Amino acid sequence: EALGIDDTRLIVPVILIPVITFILYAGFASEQDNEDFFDTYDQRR
Amino acid sequence: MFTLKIVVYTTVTFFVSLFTFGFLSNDASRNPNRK
Amino acid sequence: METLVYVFLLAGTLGVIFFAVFFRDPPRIAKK
Amino acid sequence: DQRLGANVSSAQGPTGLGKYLMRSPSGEIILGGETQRFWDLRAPWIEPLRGPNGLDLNKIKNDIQPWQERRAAEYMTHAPLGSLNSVGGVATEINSVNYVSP
Amino acid sequence: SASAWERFCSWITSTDNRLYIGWFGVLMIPTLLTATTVYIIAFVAAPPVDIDGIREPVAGSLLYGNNIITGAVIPSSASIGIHFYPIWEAASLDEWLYNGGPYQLIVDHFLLGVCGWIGREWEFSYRLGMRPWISVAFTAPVAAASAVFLVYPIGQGSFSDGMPLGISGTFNFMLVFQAEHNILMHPFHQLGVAGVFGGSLFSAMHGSLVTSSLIRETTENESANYGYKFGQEEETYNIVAAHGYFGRLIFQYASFNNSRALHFFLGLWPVVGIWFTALGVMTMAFNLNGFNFNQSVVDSQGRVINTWADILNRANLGMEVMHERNAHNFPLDL
Amino acid sequence: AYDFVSQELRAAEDPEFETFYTKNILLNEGIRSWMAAQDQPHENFIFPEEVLPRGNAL
Amino acid sequence: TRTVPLDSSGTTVILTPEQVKRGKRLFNSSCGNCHVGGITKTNPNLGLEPDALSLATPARDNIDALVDYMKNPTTYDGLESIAELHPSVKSADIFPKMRSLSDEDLFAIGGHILLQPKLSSEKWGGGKIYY
Amino acid sequence: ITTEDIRGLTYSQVKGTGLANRCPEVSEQNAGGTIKFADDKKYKVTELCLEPKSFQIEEEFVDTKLMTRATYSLTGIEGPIVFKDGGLTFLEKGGIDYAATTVQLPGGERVPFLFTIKELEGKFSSSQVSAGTELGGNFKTPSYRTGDMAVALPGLEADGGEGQDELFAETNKVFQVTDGSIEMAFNRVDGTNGEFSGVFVSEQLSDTDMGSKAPKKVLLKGIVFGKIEEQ
Amino acid sequence: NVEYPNVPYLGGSDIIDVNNANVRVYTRLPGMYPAIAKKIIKRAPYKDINEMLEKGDFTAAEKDILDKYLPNLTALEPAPEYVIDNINNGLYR
Amino acid sequence: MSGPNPNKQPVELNRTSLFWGLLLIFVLAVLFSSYFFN
Amino acid sequence: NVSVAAYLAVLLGTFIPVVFLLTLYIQSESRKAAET
Amino acid sequence: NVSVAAYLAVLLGTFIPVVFLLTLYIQSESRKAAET
Amino acid sequence: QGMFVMPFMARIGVTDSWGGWSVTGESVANPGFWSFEGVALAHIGLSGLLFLAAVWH
Ligand code: CLA
Ligand code: CLA
Ligand SMILES: CCCCCCCCCCCCCCCC(=O)OC[C@H](CO[C@@H]1O[C@H](CS(=O)(=O)O)[C@@H](O)[C@H](O)[C@H]1O)OC(=O)CCCCCCCCCCCCCCC
Ligand code: OEX
Ligand SMILES: [Cl-]
Repeated sequence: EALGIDDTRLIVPVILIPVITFILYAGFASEQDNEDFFDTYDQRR
Repeated sequence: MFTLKIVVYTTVTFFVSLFTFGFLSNDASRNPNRK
Repeated sequence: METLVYVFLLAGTLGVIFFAVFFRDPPRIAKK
Repeated sequence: DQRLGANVSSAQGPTGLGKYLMRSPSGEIILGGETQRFWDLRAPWIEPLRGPNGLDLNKIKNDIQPWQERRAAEYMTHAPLGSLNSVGGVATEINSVNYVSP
Repeated sequence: SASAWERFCSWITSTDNRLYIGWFGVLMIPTLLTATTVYIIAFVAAPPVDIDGIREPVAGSLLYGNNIITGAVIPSSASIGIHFYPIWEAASLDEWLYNGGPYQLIVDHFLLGVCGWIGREWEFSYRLGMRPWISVAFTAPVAAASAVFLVYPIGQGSFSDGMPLGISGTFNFMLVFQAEHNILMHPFHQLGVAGVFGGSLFSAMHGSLVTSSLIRETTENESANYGYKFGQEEETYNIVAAHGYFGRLIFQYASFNNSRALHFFLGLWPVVGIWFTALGVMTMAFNLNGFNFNQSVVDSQGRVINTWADILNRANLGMEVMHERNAHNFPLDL
Repeated sequence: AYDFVSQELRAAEDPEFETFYTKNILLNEGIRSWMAAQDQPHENFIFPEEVLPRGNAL
Repeated sequence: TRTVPLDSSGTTVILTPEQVKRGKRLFNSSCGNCHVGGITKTNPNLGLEPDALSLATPARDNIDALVDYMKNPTTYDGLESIAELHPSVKSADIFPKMRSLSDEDLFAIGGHILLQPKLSSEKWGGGKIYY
Repeated sequence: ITTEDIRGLTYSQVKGTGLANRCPEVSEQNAGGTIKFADDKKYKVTELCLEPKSFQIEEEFVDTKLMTRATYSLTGIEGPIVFKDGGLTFLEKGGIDYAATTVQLPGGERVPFLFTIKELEGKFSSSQVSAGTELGGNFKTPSYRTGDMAVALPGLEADGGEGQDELFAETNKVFQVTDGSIEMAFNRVDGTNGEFSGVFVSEQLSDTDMGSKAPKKVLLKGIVFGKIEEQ
Repeated sequence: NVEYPNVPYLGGSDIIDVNNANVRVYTRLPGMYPAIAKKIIKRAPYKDINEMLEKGDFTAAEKDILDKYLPNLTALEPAPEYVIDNINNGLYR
Repeated sequence: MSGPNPNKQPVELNRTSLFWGLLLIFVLAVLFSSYFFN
Repeated sequence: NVSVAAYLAVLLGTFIPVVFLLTLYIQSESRKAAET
Repeated sequence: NVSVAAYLAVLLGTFIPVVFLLTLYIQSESRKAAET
Repeated sequence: QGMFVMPFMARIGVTDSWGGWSVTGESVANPGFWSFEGVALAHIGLSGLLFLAAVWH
């Protein structure tokens, strides 16, 4: 049983919720600069 | 018991998704020495 | 009936913790 | 006990449960006693003697190969219980057995 | 101007919240609240649990005849073992209560919550611009809680062997652990005892040395604590005076001249001690027991001359033959 | 603080009533009975195998 | 002591200390896992206490009977052999640890088994009670 | 979920599924047969399985909820079927013939009971096994637990002449062997093999706490299966 | 139970009572274990000694072994608390 | 905002009121103790 | 004889308002003393 | 079972020092308030 | 038995309990959330929420 899933209705939230969170995160990331930097971390937000 | 299981799966997925996509959101920049 | 006393004491301890956290004396720097 | 005259499937334990063979929480025939927590064990010396309902009593009384007897007799003594000074057995044993499992 | 997710991340990682949430707190707060809720309601009103799996339930809640001391959330059934036992894996809710499912729920949520607490301590160390090794210090009690709640059940193959969520249950766990593993003779537990005793010794020593050499800043009619103002620049006590007193107490380099090295030692001794005792419990989960010195002294003929280890062995045998009544049908305890 | 009296009364009146405290009491009995013979040799405690408390004995 | 019975008639043999030490070592190496303390971890109804060895057919309270049991083990009644289940030089292919034991090794093991009932009495075969 | 369905599956896909304690019944494609008995060949009953459903306890008869998980079915019960007093009686001698299970009355209380048909001397109607024959008899239910002090109160055993006599029945753990009656009917009988299938109705007593609590009667109505072959 | 008068013969004395004792008590008598005692325990309930000598399937050599131990052997009323534990009885040392 | 509430007023209780309250409570306890106990 | 838990009623109903009055009086007296 | 008059012990020993601390705190706060 | 708020809970619908019984004497296999215990816990949670709201206001 993959991920403890025995009913196919359980897959709907497990896949769906990360999609919506990724949509919000993708709006955030599209707001960003997104070019390479030479440093230990990116100070641009 | 299935309704409780799907509610718990939804809640765990929601909070783990928030955790995962929050630490992907340039968490290293969120420090007082930035800029 | 002592279960009620135990619950009352535990709830009072938790209320003391709650008030000590959220209604604490706010720390401020003095002008010394 | 099956070979030396003792009906293992009807022997009631001290608490009314199975002393030798009992019923698993999923409904299979498993070994009784305190080893009921280890009913998920798969071993090459016991799988030929295991049906879809757990341990098959007929295959237990009929289909035992001697090498399985040797394996089970060997494994029951060198249990993974030892000490830091390499003393075998439980912590309440005397200093005569020198074994800690790899 | 910013995106909604950016504002959400700014609120989550905000230093203006009364209690810092952070991303580790996103995982920590609901897990800890779930564990706290289930623990409170199961400690007050939960039916007895068949911990040994032999259909002889043990009462642990206040409504079933327990006080604060004897009350506990009983570990799960030995029939369950270390099988995953949520509510939905039971036929009914009362079957879940009978087999000790609440113990698994509380333990899993509590371990996730304390991992989140470690991460959250790191996170608010990072947001404040301070050094992030308080979480390393907190890993030691987390290691001990994990050893007694998850690793020992993993080693012994049953969640019934984890430490009960109570006081008398904790004492029972200690006694059975001593009977079956002889933890007192285990050098890692001895290192842990040295860690806690030394931590108490060093806490009292540092507190007494600081309180002894406080710089006079108050009058006789007020507490000496008001001589220190929150946020002052100068030091509130004479470090040289305490160093001189402690150097003349034992010998002149038994003290730490450096306050930073002294505080590193303070944070190092008990953390390492608890790490070692937690790892000792983790190793005894897989039956790597403590030192066995039974019958180590014999006479010229070979008669056993007892030692203190043999009297300790007698006590361990007394605890061994009485623990888990009617759950042993075989001579050895393998 | 060896015992809670009400717990012992309820365990005596109800054989099915059991807490971890009662198990601790039984473990203490085991310690005493299996330890006193060699721990206090001046008393010359001779305990037969039938008076020694055992988990399988009951 | 170092004096154990040899024959069933009543003949006794005086054991050398080297024999006693070697028998103790071989008994702790080859028999300890099932005969720690003079008991049997796999069949607790029988043990290595002198009363169990003497009240048997044949009686195993001498050197030669113990050596014969290590060569041809039988049941407690004696009619049925247990060479498949019990280690023996007949079944050295079944139990690989027996292939190094010679007749002097069995002599030393039997001497150690007979010597222990006279050594810290009531502890040999008494189980965990006499610890 | 017949015997062919039992033998077709391996243990890898039955573990953790609950399909093992199902009391496999015969199908209608193999039913409609009969089993006869000769006057010279000895016969025995093997693989007698019983799966109880709808546990009811009188305390009127109120339905209960099961506390244990899948440890309530009996399987593999063997015993000789022996001619006695005109008919032929089934003597129970082996197999998993006991199940220590706990059920909860709808008031919060738990009543453990031992579902058993031990020492059964049941005889069944007619001299053949077909669709309609019923097997009934009386079994002997052993106590839930097996085999002098109130060590809690040393001052209770000082009262003089009457010491710890109030707490005597709880101290006196008495092994009590209650009796019960089992009535099973055979709905379908396989003719090729000695297999029969049907339902069973059981009435027995619950735990006595070794003679400390009143035994409540338990009513069990499930399904039954068994094989009749050579002895 | 608290009170049970018929328990010096469960291995506590020389005379051994059948159908109430474990198989471990037949190890005191040579030649009575693990054979013979199995026949006693399997068909447990006996009225007296002669019922054991007749209903048991004892071979002539086993009958001689029985003849060696007449006086330290008896058959009293059966107690179900000890009938259920005549093979294991929980004793292991 | 979160700060000085203008409606903050001090609360007084002089010694006469303290003694009257103590007398009232103790006399009420004396009166009603016989009825609570029975 | 005499019903129990009435000791709790009598003693708590005596103490709590007495506690309230004593606290009020001490608070008022200390405010007056700080006014000086 | 549970001994009576221990309710009185627990509740009074909980209340009285709590009463003392509450009175001290309120007195101190009112003295500070009148110091202003 | 001196029940005071139980009559008012039973007056307008709440008659079952999580213990499996009803005040009419019948047995309830599936009580649902709105039992006596459910109402009591809902009131406790409502009290906590109103307490937090009072603190905020
Ligand atoms: C004077 C004698 C003595 C001393 C000093 C110790 C000392 C110790 N023993 Mg020990 N022991 C002794 C005698 C002694 N023992 C005897 C005689 C026996 C035999 C009966 C034992 C048997 C024994 C066992 C069996 C075990 C110990 C363990 C321990 C260690 C405890 C670790 C601990 O609690 O901190 C670590 C901290 C924690 C466990 C707490 C976790 C905190 C979590 C992360 C957060 C909790 C938050 C909480 C839920 C909410 C707080 C409130 C909220 C409002 C904020 C410690 C070193 C244990 C050990 O080694 O550790 C694994 C252990 O398992 N002992
Ligand atoms: C979501 C809201 C909600 C709900 C559904 C309930 C539900 C319930 N409550 Mg409850 N309660 C609530 C909020 C709620 N409560 C709040 C916020 C409080 C704190 C004040 C309380 C305090 C409370 C107490 C103290 C008690 C209950 C009780 C009950 C139960 C019986 C109800 C009953 O008989 O009422 C009957 C209600 C009335 C007769 C009031 C009628 C309204 C008056 C007559 C209006 C008249 C003035 C009006 C303005 C007229 C002008 C308008 C007109 C022109 C139309 C029931 C389960 C009882 C119980 O069983 O306890 C568990 C009980 O004793 N509740
Ligand atoms: C068998 C050998 C191989 C295995 C053993 C390996 C040895 C381990 C220790 C060596 C590595 C660590 C070096 C010292 C640590 C350090 O941070 O140095 C920095 C300072 C050292 O002196 C400070 O040093 C400073 C100078 S400097 O910057 O460090 O160069 C100086 O400014 C300051 O005044 C001075 O106090 O730290 C300290 O003050 C702590 C010293 C003690 C810490 C190590 C000793 C172990 C203590 C017990 C361990 C806990 C057990 C508890 C169980 C109950
Ligand atoms: O429960 Mn806790 O410790 Ca695991 O081994 Mn077996 O079981 Mn019991 O003994 Mn050892
Ligand atoms: Cl066992």
